[PDB]
Amino acid sequence: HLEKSAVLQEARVFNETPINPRKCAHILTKILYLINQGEHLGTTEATEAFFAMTKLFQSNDPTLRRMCYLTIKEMSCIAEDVIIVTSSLTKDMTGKEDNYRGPAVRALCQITDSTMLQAVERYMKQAIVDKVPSVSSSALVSSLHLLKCSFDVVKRWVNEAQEAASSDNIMVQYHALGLLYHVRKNDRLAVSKMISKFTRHGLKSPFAYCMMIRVASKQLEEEDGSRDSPLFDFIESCLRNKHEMVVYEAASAIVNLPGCSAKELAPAVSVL
Amino acid sequence: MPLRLDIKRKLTARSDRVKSVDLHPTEPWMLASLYNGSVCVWNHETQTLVKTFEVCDLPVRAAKFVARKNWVVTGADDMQIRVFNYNTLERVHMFEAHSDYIRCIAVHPTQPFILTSSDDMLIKLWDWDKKWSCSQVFEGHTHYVMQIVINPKDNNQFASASLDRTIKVWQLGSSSPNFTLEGHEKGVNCIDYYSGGDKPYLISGADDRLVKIWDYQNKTCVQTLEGHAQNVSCASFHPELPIIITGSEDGTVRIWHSSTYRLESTLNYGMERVWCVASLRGSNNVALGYDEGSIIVKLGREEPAMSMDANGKIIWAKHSEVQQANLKAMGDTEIKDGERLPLAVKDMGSCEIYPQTIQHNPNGRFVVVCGDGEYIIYTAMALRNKSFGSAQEFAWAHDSSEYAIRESNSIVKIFKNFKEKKSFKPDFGAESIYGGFLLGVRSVNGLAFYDWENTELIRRIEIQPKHIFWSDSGELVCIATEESFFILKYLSEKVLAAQETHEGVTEDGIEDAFEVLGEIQEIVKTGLWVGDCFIYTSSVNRLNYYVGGEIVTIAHLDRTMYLLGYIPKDNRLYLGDKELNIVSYSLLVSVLEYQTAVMRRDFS
Amino acid sequence: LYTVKAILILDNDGDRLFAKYYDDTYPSVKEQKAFEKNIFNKTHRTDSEIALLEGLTVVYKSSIDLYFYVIGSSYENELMLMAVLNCLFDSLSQMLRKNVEKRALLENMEGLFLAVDEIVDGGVILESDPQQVVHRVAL
Amino acid sequence: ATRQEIFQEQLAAVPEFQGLGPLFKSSPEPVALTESETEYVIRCTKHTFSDHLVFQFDCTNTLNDQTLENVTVQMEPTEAYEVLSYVPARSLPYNQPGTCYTLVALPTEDPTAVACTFSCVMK
Amino acid sequence: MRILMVGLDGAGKTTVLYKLKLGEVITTIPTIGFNVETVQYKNISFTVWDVGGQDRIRSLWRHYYRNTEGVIFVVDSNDRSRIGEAREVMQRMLNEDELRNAAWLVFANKQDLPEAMSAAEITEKLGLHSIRNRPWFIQATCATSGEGLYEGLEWLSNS
Repeated sequence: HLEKSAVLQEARVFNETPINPRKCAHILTKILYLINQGEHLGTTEATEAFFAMTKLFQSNDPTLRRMCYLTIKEMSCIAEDVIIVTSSLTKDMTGKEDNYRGPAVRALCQITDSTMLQAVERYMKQAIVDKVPSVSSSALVSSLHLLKCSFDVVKRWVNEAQEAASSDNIMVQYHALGLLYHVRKNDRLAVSKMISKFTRHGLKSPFAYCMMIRVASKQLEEEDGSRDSPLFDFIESCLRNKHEMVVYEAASAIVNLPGCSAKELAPAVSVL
Repeated sequence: MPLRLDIKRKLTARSDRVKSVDLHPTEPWMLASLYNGSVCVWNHETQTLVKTFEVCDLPVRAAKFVARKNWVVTGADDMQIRVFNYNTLERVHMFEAHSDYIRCIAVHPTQPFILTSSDDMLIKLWDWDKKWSCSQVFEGHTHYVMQIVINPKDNNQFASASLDRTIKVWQLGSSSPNFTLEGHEKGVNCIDYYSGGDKPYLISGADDRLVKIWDYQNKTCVQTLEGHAQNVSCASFHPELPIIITGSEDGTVRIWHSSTYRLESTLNYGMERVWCVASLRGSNNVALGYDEGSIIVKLGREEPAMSMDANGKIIWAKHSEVQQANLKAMGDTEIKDGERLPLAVKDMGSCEIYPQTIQHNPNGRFVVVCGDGEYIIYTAMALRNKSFGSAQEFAWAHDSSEYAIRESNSIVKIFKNFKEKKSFKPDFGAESIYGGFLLGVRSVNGLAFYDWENTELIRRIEIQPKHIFWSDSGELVCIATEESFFILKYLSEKVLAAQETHEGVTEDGIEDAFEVLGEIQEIVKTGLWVGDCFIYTSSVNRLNYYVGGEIVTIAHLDRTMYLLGYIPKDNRLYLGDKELNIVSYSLLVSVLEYQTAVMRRDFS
Repeated sequence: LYTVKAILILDNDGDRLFAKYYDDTYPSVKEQKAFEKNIFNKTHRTDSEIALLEGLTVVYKSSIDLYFYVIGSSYENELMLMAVLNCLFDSLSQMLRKNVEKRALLENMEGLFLAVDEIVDGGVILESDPQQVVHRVAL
Repeated sequence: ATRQEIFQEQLAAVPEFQGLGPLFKSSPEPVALTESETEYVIRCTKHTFSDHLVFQFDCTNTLNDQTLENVTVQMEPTEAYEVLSYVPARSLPYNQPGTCYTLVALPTEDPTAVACTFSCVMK
Repeated sequence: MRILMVGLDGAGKTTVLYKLKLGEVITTIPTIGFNVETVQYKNISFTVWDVGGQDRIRSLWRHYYRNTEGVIFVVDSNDRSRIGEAREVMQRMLNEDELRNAAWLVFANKQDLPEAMSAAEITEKLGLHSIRNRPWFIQATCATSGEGLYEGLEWLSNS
């Protein structure tokens, strides 16, 4: 339908004095298209782009902002520079809505240098603390890549986790744990306490139940001793739910040739 | 999380609406201004009046101590400034600065200044070295100047609060603020600063019951807080702990954690409204004026949690409220007794639970640490959680292999390796529990002795103490009991027989167990077993060891402190503050021993 | 937990015009496409409750003229995954208030892209509540 | 000249000896000399010969924190053995057997002379 | 007009900038993550690039080109140190050659009590009279006063 080479020259035209928000938006779309189907990439081309993209920033226009994020987001493992961005970044951060902020972290995370990190940590603290989960959620994912990169220092942060540990959004409830597990999973022990930690606890954005299941079993699995008092507690609960899947989840695992307790399983089953 | 914490009703007075309070640090004196019109200065410590002054008899709004200056500053709403040299209370000077109701003074400490805000919609600066010049006048008002606070951090820059709801922060080169921001939706009663230099917050007060946090460097309202029960007369930064003090127009205390931001607690001294507050900069004691009176409370621990391996690493955790993330210290070098030393750097940890106990395993090794009321024990080198649970009270089985617990009921269960030890299971009235070699249950203003395998009331002695330290091998044991102190022998054989015979006294315990050797009437800052030697601190700050019928002071210490640790090999004592400079004084254990043995007739 | 190995947006005509390979393990753009040929084609114009390819889970919503796909590992929960599968499916649908076609895509190319980023970002599903979303965005 | 003899020989590649003999029987139980997954983890096996006993020490200097260096093994005895030497595993990195030894010659015709408990300190 | 305001992070250029621009300032660190800003003055439409110069980028500060036409070069007046020599000359010359197509108006900042060493020596050193060259002004300021600001702009808004 359409072709890259011409476009590659032409994109900079938005960068040419040209005012017509639409035009450029479209052109950007195409680039992304070229890209989406599959595209070579490289530096020179990038660098030239680096000056090109950069001037264009008296835009207020929110949507305009969106577009940017995406593009930048494109550059990550093959990323080029950050300092410019800092100011920019800062701008999202101070930036009123919430929104702006999430995209930026998101590009950042495969790509970056230890160093700055410290600074940006503070920002993290803030994200960590904010009530509109979303951004906070946005924050989290980045970290993972940062874990890719590393994430250990991220570890240091466990504390924040705790302050966070109080949660009330379901999905969100879910997200926290995922991290956590990773964290403690390098560690049996705590977890044992964790269990306890949840033990007082039920779960908000369920999903949480489920990872935990795999988990809850996963210690037990090796013979994290007592199925009996703990496991079972879990099970009645598990059993009970209309989170039929959860019930299942337990059910599926317990595949026991003699029937560990053959009986009950059959009800669950009937139900199945 | 719990109030297993220091709250002390430090000092009380019931009085009037004590509007203002101002602190004398340099000697912990406090100045208070009343709605009576009389102002008084007290030494709280013994509830004693340092001086009182009738400055005016009109309510006296503002007060300062000028410590550097050695004089005390006062103003009443005769619109005059009266000066005393506090070095009597001899009154130096008077003059009329601000001609309207003078609300607040903020002072530059570094630089010789007194800043004032007054209701005249004026802020004037006056220079004391110039002998109360009105050096400069700061204006940019819209109403009475209700409050001035100096950002003392940058003394130099300061912030102003008015109830027309706005805040001007100023630069000297702005006898006007640099800017005004439109804070309140009420009025900005108050402006306050964030203790740390590192980051920057203000809290400002309103009775609207909404709190906004601001970061100056960005220049944002960081966030805005809600939850409240009644018009917050005041809310304050805890400078010691990260907590938020909230205060009300009814004198309600609510605390939100300045980290949890969860209501940690509400307290009622319904002494009505928060008129003033002033805080210890040492961040621990604070006073507020209320109507029915005022109350001052004392809120601190005296230590971090650390325990030292005799290689020479006192591993502590935290610093004061810093993460636990910081333990280590094997050092590497040597220097003179008086002179000071260097540390290593490699944190481990970054716990969450906030402790107040550290205790080593008996081989240093396993520490059990309690905090938030539960016990994390660490595998230390491991940095592993050795284990956890919730406490109430504790004894390691001294041996280094079991432990006991007092459940937040009060009835004993003990665990050795997570096995309850029921061979021993009195559960009598207690007070506290003591482990060691020989079991103490402190009960019924008595201290009662128990076996280690079955309980036995071995003995009961007269009263209760506070603390026990046992000699090392247990043998002669040292119990700290206020002023007074005792040293004892425990004699085994009797028991063995007696036990065999069975028929005994145990109300008293059995009078055929222990003997009372001698007692020193003693006050202990910190204290030590060197073996069975009691090497001790006194809180009178002499470090003495009771030796030979003698108590000798090896040395006397600044003021008294904490016993770093004497790594015997080195024969030295490492002395420890709480501010992480270690001093060492060598002894030589042998000398003591030499003495010990010879008296024993081990002359050779 | 990084569920989307990849996600593909597909013709009836057995082609893919969007795919974001959440993670690649056999390289190339190319290599993905060959796979399409088998798989899509084969499946084409007809879906499953469940479908598998070799211990991997095969997920996706269709339209008469259009194909939606998510890939994950069949080693895990149908329901949620479905729930998700839908979540997307609906959201967009709802969002669109229309059945995507070939038309839909040309009709506005941008929206796809935009869409694509918000829920899943390379692999995991960040975003959701489609109505919410739908409302949440519009800009 | 037991299974344990093979061990007498296995031991033999070292030459710092101060007597050996041929192994008679070996350990009825190898002892973990450092308990369960310690900062360093030791399991030890003890070997008897007609002349000497060698304790050869099996192990995974555990923590990746550490590598232990300048390693030798102290043993201090109650019921006889003549104590010839304590062995240093020159270096021990993480998750890894290396060998350290401690050696004794076994007195046989004395009343109380080969059953012993020896006290250990790792340096 | 892409007018580049140059100087370091830490200068307090930024302080000035928003002092002017917004009326109000910001920290004595010029930017780390840039400024592009637009100002209308005299209703004429201007782009300010403000650089918290910082080295790596400084090296790359050339980094862009197109549509260049005016310089605020902020230099701190009282800067007794980083101002001249190799650095100063180099920067100036390089810039000059590269964009001989734009007037260079140097801004001397925080003059307070001037803590320079001679207004005369420096201007010469910079070869301010190497002039036979593009519209120039040598201009004094201490930020707080803004000791010459409006002319810079004004005189500038000359055609």
